[PDB]
Amino acid sequence: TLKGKTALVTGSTSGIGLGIAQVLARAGANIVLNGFGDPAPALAEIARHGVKAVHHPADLSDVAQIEALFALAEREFGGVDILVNNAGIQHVAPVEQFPLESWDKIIALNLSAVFHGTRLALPGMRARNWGRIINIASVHGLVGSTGKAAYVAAKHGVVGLTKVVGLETATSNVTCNAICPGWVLTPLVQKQIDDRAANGGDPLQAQHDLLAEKQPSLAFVTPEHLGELVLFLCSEAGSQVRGAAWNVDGGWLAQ
Amino acid sequence: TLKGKTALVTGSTSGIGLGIAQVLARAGANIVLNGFGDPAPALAEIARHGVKAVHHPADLSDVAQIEALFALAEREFGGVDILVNNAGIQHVAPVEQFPLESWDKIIALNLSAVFHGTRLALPGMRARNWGRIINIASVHGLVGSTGKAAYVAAKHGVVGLTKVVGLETATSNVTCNAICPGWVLTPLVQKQIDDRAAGDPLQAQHDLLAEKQPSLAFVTPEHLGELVLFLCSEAGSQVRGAAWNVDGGWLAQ
Amino acid sequence: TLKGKTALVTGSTSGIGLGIAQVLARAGANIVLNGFGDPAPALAEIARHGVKAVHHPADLSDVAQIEALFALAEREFGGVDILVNNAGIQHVAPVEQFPLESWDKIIALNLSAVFHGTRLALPGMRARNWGRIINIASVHGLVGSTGKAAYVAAKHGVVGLTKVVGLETATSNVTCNAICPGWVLTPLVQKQIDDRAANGGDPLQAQHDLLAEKQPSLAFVTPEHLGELVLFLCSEAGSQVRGAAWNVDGGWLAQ
Amino acid sequence: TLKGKTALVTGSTSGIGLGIAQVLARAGANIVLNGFGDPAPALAEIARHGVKAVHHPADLSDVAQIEALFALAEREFGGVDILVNNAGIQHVAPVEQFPLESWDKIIALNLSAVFHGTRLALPGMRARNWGRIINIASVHGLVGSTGKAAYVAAKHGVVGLTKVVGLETATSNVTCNAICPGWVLTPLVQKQIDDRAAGDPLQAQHDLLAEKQPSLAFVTPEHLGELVLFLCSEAGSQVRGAAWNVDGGWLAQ
Ligand SMILES: NC(=O)c1ccc[n+]([C@@H]2O[C@H](COP(=O)([O-])OP(=O)(O)OC[C@H]3O[C@@H](n4cnc5c(N)ncnc54)[C@H](O)[C@@H]3O)[C@@H](O)[C@H]2O)c1
Ligand SMILES: NC(=O)c1ccc[n+]([C@@H]2O[C@H](COP(=O)([O-])OP(=O)(O)OC[C@H]3O[C@@H](n4cnc5c(N)ncnc54)[C@H](O)[C@@H]3O)[C@@H](O)[C@H]2O)c1
Repeated sequence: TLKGKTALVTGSTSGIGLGIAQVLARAGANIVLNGFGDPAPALAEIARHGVKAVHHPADLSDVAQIEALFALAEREFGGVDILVNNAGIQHVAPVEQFPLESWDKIIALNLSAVFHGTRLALPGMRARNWGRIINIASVHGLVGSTGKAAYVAAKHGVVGLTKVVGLETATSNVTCNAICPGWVLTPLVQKQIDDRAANGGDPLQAQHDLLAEKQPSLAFVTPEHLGELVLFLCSEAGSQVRGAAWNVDGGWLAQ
Repeated sequence: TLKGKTALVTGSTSGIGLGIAQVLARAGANIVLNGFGDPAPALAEIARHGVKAVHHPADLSDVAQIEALFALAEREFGGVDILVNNAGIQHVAPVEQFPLESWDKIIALNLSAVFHGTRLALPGMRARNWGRIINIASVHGLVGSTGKAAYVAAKHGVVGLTKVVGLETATSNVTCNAICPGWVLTPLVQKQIDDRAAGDPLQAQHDLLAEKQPSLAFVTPEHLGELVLFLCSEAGSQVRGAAWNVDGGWLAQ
Repeated sequence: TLKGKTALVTGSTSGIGLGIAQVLARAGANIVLNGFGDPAPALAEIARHGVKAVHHPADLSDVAQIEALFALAEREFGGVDILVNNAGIQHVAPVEQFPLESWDKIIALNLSAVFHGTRLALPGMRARNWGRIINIASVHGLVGSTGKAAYVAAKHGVVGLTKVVGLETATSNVTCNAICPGWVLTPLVQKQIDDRAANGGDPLQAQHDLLAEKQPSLAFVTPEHLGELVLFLCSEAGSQVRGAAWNVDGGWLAQ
Repeated sequence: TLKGKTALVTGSTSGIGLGIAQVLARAGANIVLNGFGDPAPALAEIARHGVKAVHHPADLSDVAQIEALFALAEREFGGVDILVNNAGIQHVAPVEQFPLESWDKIIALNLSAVFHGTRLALPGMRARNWGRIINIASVHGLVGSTGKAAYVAAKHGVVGLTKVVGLETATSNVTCNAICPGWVLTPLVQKQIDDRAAGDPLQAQHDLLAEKQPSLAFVTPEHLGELVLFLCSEAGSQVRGAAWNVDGGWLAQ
C-alpha cells in the first residue's frame, strides 16, 4: 500500500499517534516517531512490522526542537512523504480563570506546531510531487464545550489552517486534510476507566458515563480506526480530498 | 471483504452509482442495480467481479415502485446490508423561472426517495445487527450555486436527514452517512458543459471546473466507491451522521 | 422605519408569525396576514398599530392557495416588499416508522411553500429594486435531533434554498436570508407549560425541563426577539447580508 | 439607548473599529478607544455624539498592556459593559514562505488578544449582571483563502473561542458572539488591492471583490456597527456563541 513511503507522526510514542503509526507501518511505510519516554519499545512495536523507524524526542512547543525533528527525518529518510500532525494537550477551566501559561501551551502544541510541521514538510512534498498532510484535530475544531477555551480555539485554528493548505496545494498532488475525532480510547481515558474498576466499578459503565453527554453511540473511536482513515487519505482515492475536516465522532456533531 | 453482504445502489446504470457498484462488487458484495437504460452493460460490469447482480427498474419517483425494489432485494438476496442512495437529477434555472414540475421531481427523487429507501432498509439492518446507509449528497448539500434552487434544497435535506438517521442508529451497528462530491465527469455534468459551450467544449469543461473546484481536476466514480468501501469497514463503525466532502477544495474556500 | 413598505408573513394569525407581524407593523409596514382562525382579532392586533392589514386563509401545502394568497397581496397592496416565510408543522417518530403523509406534509409546508412564496414575490422585488425575503428556518436547518427526520430535512432544505436565492439576488438590492431559532415560546409550548401548571407543577420548572437537553441558556427565544431581527434584516444595515442563516438559539449550535 | 453603558472597542482608531465605535457612541455609550496613530481624530469623531471618550494606546501584543487598558476602563468609567474585540492585522504569503514572526504576531493579536480581552472583561460583566462580548472575526473564521495561513487560523480560533464563551455565559445576562464580515474597504484591504495593482487600481479593487463577494459591493463599517448595536439589544439576549456573517454572499457559495 505505502511501500516506499515515509510517514512522520507527532506524539506517536503512545495512544492515537502510535495507533496511526502502527497502521501505516503495516501498510509498508517507514516511520519517524516522536514523543516522550524510552522510545525502544515504540520503535520495536514499529520495526516488528518489517519497516524502518527512527525517533526524535522533540517538544513541539519549542520551534528549534521541531526543526531538529524534521532535520532528523531529512537525514535518515530523505524527507517525509506523509505528515501526521497529532497533538499534545488539554486543560479545563472557565475562560476568565483560564491560566495564561496553559492558553499559550495549548496554542503552541495544538495549533502552531501544525504550522511548523507543515512549513517544514511541504517543500519536499512539492518537489517530489506527492504528499499527504493529515492534521488530527477534534470535534472541538467544529464546536465548543464549556471549560475548553484554548483547546477549542487551537483545534478550530487547525481546521482553518487545513483549509488554507488544502487550497494552496490544490493544483498539485499534495493534499492536506483534518480528521476530527470525538472521544477516543487513549491511555489517559483508559486510565480513568481502570481507576474506576480498581475502586470496584464496572469498566463499561464508566465508559457509558464518560460518553453519555456528548457521544450518542456510547462507543469509543479507536486509534486503529483513525489509522485506517489516515491510510485511506493516503490512497489514490484520497487524491481529490483537499482541505476537508472529516469527523469520526459517534454522532457528536450530528446533533 | 464485502463477501456475504448485499449492496443496493440506486441509479447505478451509469455515472457515480455504476462506479460505486463496481467497487463494491470488486470487494465481493452481491449487487442490486437500479436505474434507466439497458441494464445488460451494468450487469456485465458488476458480474465480471465474480459476484451475482440483478437489476430492478424501479422509478424512484414512485413510492410503490421503491417498495417493490426492496421486496425483490429481500426475495433475491435476503435483504439489503449496504444501501447507497445515489439516483439523482439536475435542472438549472433561476428560482423565479424554475419549472414547478422540476421542483417537485427533484425534491421527490433527490430527497424523498432517500427517505423512502432508508425507511425500507433500516428495519432489516437493525434486525440483522449490521448495516450501512450511504447517501450521495453533494457539495450542494453544504453550499449553494445560482440556478440550482431545487437541487441545493434537496441535497441540504439529504445532509440533514443523514444526521437524524445517524443519531437514531447510534446505539446500533448500523451507520448512516453522506458523501459530498464536487464535480465528477458524468452525463449530468456533461449537459452543463454543453449548455455552457452553446465555443470550445473543452474550454467550457475547464471553465466549469475552475469556477468551483480549485484542484482543476474532476473527482472519479471509482474514488467515491473506494470511500463507500471505507465507510463499510470496521473503521467506519463510529462515523455516524457525517457529511464527508470529496471535492478538490470546493468547500475549503 | 418601514413606513411605505408591505410585509407578507405566513402563519401569522398566532405565535411566531404574529409576533413578527406586530414588530413590522409598529415599524410602519402594512401587513398581509395568513393563517387559520377568525382573523378579526389578528387584523385588529395589527390595525391598532396605525397600519393597514388584510388576511388570507391559504393552506400553504396547496399551491393554488398560495397563489391566491399572493394574488390578494398584489390586489390590495401592489405586491410584497418584505416576505417572511414562516411555517407549519412538526411530527416526531423514528425514521423507519415516520408516516408517509406526515413526511409529505412537513416537506410541503416547511420547504416547498418557501420556494412558492419566493418565486411569487421575487419578480416584483426585482422590478422595484428593493426587497427582503426572510425564511424562518430552525436550529434543525443546521443540525439533527432524533425523531425529526422530515422537519430536519425540510429545514436544512430551506437553509440551502436561502443560499441559492441569496446568490441569485446578490447583484441586486434584494436579499434573502434565514433565521434559525432554537426553542421559542409559542402558544403550543406555552400550552405544554400551562398544562403542567394546571396539574400543579411550577411553570419555570416545566420550562427548564423542556429546554435542558438542547438549549444551554434555559431561556426562550421570543416572537418579539425574532421580529426585531427581521426588522434589522430589513434595515439598510442588512443590505449586504445575503444567503445567511443566522441562529438565535440560547447556545444550541455552539455545542 | 446605550445610555449608561461603557463600550471598549479595540483597534478603533481606524476602519471597522472606528465605524463600530461611532455607532455605539451615537447610541449613547461612553467609549474607550484603542489603537495606533493620532487618537485626536477618533476622539473627535466619538465625542461629536455628545458622549465621553478616552483613548488608551495599549499594544494588544502585550498582555501587560491589555491589563493596563482594562484597569483604565475601570478607573475612568467603572468597567466595560460592551467589549468589541476588533484589532487585527493581515499578512499574505504561501504557508511555506510565511514569516515566522508574522505567524506569531497574527496569532497573538488576532486570536490571543481576543482571549485576553474576554478574560479581563467577563468578571465585571458577570458581577454587574449584564454584558456583551462581540468578536470581529471574518468570513475567514469559516472558510480559507490562499496565502492567509495565520489569519485564517486565528479567525477560526476566534469563532471557536466565541462558542466556548457563549456556552459558559449561557445562564447569565452576558452574551458572546462573533460577526464575520466579508470585504470592507479599509487600509487592510487597500494594501491587498495595491499589491494586486502593482495596472488600474480600480480594476484591482473590483477584481478583488468579485473573486469572493457575489454582491460586487463592499460591506461598510457603519453596517457592522448597526449589527453590534442589535446584538447589544434585548433581542440579542439569546443570541449566544454565534458567528453571524455579513458578507455579500461570500459564504453562501
Ligand atoms: N456528477 C457530479 O458532478 C455530481 C456531484 C455531486 C453529487 N452528484 C450526485 O451523484 C448522483 C449520481 O449522479 P451522476 O452524476 O452519476 O448522474 P447520472 O445522470 O450519470 O446518473 C444518474 C443515475 O440515476 C438514474 N435515475 C435517474 N432518475 C431516476 C429515477 N427516477 N429512478 C431510478 N433511477 C433514476 C439514471 O438512470 C442513472 O443511473 C446524483 O444524486 C447527483 O446529484 C453528482
Ligand atoms: N477590512 C476587511 O475586509 C475585513 C473583513 C473581515 C474582518 N476584518 C477584521 O476587522 C478588524 C479590523 O480590521 P480593519 O479592516 O478595520 O483594519 P485597519 O487596519 O483599518 O484597522 C486596524 C485597527 O487595529 C489597530 N491595531 C493594529 N495592531 C494593533 C495592536 N497590536 N494593538 C492595538 N491596536 C492595533 C490599528 O491601529 C487600527 O486601529 C480586524 O480584526 C480584521 O481582521 C476585516
